[PDB]
Amino acid sequence: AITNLISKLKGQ
Amino acid sequence: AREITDIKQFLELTRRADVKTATVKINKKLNKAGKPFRQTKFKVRGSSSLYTLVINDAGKAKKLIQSLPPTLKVNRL
Amino acid sequence: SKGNAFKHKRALVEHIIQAKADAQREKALNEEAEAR
Amino acid sequence: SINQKLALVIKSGKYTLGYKSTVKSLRQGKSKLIIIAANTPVLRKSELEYYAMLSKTKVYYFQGGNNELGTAVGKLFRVGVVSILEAGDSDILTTLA
Amino acid sequence: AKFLKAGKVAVVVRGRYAGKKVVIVKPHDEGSKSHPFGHALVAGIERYPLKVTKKHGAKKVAKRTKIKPFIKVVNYNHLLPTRYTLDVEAFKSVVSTETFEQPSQREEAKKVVKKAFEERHQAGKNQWFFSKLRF
Amino acid sequence: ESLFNLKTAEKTGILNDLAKGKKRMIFT
Amino acid sequence: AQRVTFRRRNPYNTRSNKIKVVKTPGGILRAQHVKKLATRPKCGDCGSALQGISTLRPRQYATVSKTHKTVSRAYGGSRCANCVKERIIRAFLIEEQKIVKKVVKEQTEAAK
Amino acid sequence: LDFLQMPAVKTSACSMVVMDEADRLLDMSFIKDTEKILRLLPKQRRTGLFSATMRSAGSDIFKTGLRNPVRITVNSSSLKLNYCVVNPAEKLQLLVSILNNYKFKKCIVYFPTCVSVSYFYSFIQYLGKRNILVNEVEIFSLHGKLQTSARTKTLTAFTDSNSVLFTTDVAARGIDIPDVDLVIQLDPPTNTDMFMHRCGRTGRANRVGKAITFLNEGREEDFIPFMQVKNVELEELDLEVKGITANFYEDFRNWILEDRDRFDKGVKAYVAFIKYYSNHSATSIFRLQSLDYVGI
Amino acid sequence: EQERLRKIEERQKIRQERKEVMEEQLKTFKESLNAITEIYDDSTTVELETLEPNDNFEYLAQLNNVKL
RNA sequence: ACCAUCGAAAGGGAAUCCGGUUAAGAUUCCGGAACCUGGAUAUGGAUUCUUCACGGUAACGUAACUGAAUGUGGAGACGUCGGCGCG
Ligand SMILES: [Zn+2]
Repeated sequence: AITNLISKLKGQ
Repeated sequence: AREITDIKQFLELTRRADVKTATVKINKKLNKAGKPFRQTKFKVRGSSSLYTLVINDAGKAKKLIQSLPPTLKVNRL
Repeated sequence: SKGNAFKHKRALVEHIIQAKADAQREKALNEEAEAR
Repeated sequence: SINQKLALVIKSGKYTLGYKSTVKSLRQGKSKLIIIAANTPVLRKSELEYYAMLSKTKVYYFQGGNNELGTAVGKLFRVGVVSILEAGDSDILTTLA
Repeated sequence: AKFLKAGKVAVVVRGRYAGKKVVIVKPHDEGSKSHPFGHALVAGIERYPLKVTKKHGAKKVAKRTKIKPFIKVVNYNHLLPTRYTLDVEAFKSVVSTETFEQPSQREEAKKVVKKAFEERHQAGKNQWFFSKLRF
Repeated sequence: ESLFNLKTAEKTGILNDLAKGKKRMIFT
Repeated sequence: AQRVTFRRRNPYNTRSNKIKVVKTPGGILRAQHVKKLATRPKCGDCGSALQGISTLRPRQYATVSKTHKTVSRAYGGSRCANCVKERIIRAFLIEEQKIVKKVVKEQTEAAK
Repeated sequence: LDFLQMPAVKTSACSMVVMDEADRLLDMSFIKDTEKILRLLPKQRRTGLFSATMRSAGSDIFKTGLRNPVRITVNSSSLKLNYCVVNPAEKLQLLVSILNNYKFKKCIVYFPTCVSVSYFYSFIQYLGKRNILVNEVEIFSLHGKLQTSARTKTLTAFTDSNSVLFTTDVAARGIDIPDVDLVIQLDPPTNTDMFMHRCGRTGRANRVGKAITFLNEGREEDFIPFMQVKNVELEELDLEVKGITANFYEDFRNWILEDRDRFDKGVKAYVAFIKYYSNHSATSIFRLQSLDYVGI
Repeated sequence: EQERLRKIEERQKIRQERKEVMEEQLKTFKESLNAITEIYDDSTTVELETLEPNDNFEYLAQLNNVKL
């Protein structure tokens, strides 16, 4: 199951 | 002008209704082995082209000459 | 050779063989000089 | 930074640089993340996006051109897309980046 | 995930059948001795059926609905996989590696694929697969 | 006439459905 | 050491009339006018010479078969292979993006 | 390399390469083959280089293709390092005077070339036929140009009672024969890095083992300080040349006169040694001009 | 001597023009873009130092540092 | 949907060569040999169950291998200079 494919940093 | 390697094709050419004359030309020329030999060119012109058959074998040339139609004019050289 | 370093084939061959000898020798060069 | 994680992956993990290698790894399903530079052509970028959508592979858009991405990888030639087969000693996959 | 599996609909981008729609029957991810690359056996449409309007006569309607198939071994690099799928159950046992070594088996496989495709089109299913791509 | 975009593919909120090939449309 | 000149009406060094020198079976040097060379057909998208298509004069194409001036692929004889592949990929991706946009729109006016 | 070059073998799944004696495999001779071997294999892998003299291959380790490397150095009188300065024409005699007098279980005698190994093995066997040396000594020869099966059989016979081995630099590095007491280097090696290996077969667990070396009396003043700079101390040993009152060279000469094959082997070995001395590092220490050609 | 001088200042002008146009091209493309030692119980120590096979990282870092 | 026609024997352009021949004619005549364009038609072959053919992963190959309106692409069709390679 996928809801998002585009990634990003978490701690910013 | 065209060259043909087929003997029966040449005979078929000489057998058509509109055939005038066939030319038999003899050339004394040497081969790569250095021994000279006799090469025979049989030339007949079809509708718009002149077909030439080159034979480097004497016996085959004799057989083809004997196989030519008896009502066909043949130019020797 | 593009930079006119070698003037003919003999120079190229000599440079090749001299480079081979110097590559053979530099490793012991250092201790060779230190010992003396 | 983000370049440090990429360098760690290059040094310790498993990766493929280039469009053909990335597409091959996506076809084999051996990819975990694809980093795409901003300099990539629109047709190849869209094809990579569609392939990642088909194969359910995470996509990260590098903030720079192909030569900045190449320098981040540590290479002196431009790279337009990178595929991370195995993170290895790094943590780029865990941090969602 | 792996998406180049049986039943996946793809578009051919290279070769005589470029731009034609095929469905994958048996994917070979390691390649064979004769095809040392990642390839797939596919069955595709060479001649799409023509659109039918109510003016068309019964004899004509039969002519326009005909489908010409083809079966090919295609390199993965020469395919563009889509997100759509199509059942290959009717003809999965005829398109194998040996079929492309035997012309008679190739002919029989083409016949079977033709029958299956015509039945599926006449049933009204997979209207996107039997639709020409405009490029 | 724009090419496929993953941002728009995520804006619909259905990526599993699109990967499965659910919404099939024919134009013109 | 035998000098030859034009054999036609034009006496000037124009691109139309160009001369080669050949030795005839009579043992003499003679002039011969050379025709303009043919140009390879070019792709209509990128302008590169088409592969597998004969290079002839414009009127010499009407006297050869279709297999000597076409390629069995789609757009064969008009566009090269890479351009056709790009066309296919672009068309498919455009249609997919159209589908995605339509779905997003159906969602966004589904609110009211 | 021959195996990997065959098309039936695929190298794509390899993920681990280990090079033992990596300083020797990156040597000038081996670098041509190892470059190809690593060229065939995938670059993304884990490499382990292991060598007892890994520092010498200084910048050539990066030729292997290290990705995320960590150099590791491990450091700790176990064995004796001696040398004798004698005239070359007596050298073999001195060897005999060591074999029948010293106390050992296994003695490894190193020779420069393979033809020398065979030639001197045959001559020493002939001497032992005449009972020149009287001891319970079994003498073997093992050089690297033999067939592989013969080499394996000879090595397993020597490893298995007092034995002397005439071997080239094949056995110098790596292999461990237990109960080896004495190591003799009839000549110093062509490269000094291998010297520490040749005398390194002994001293396991600080066992009482001795290494001996022979010098040519001409430029012997340069080899000892050269080893000293490399942190190796060679204590001079004085050994009397026993039994050479008369006829040793005469005995050798009249034994050569029996078969012309012996003459051919001797001359071939001498010429091979001259070529071997030509390819010598530390040119100042080992000079061709100062070489005692008549003595050799 | 005067000729050699005027030549070298001409070289200076040319190099400055080329450098300026290169920097402007880069600027306008930018907008279009968007030893440990460990001791064991046997008194034997092991020295562990990390190595850098890819020297390009240091070179790029130093270029960035001098640009800063 | 869009305007007649004129304007180049140096621009664009379908196709012929050798030998011989006169007092004076030649890529024009004679002998031999060959191409171009247009037209009507006949025969063989292909169009493989009866209805517009196949092969190769691919670049592409073929003795053929239907194609209206409509919309495009190529050749025609294109500045000057320098050295290098080949006939
Ligand atoms: Zn093109």
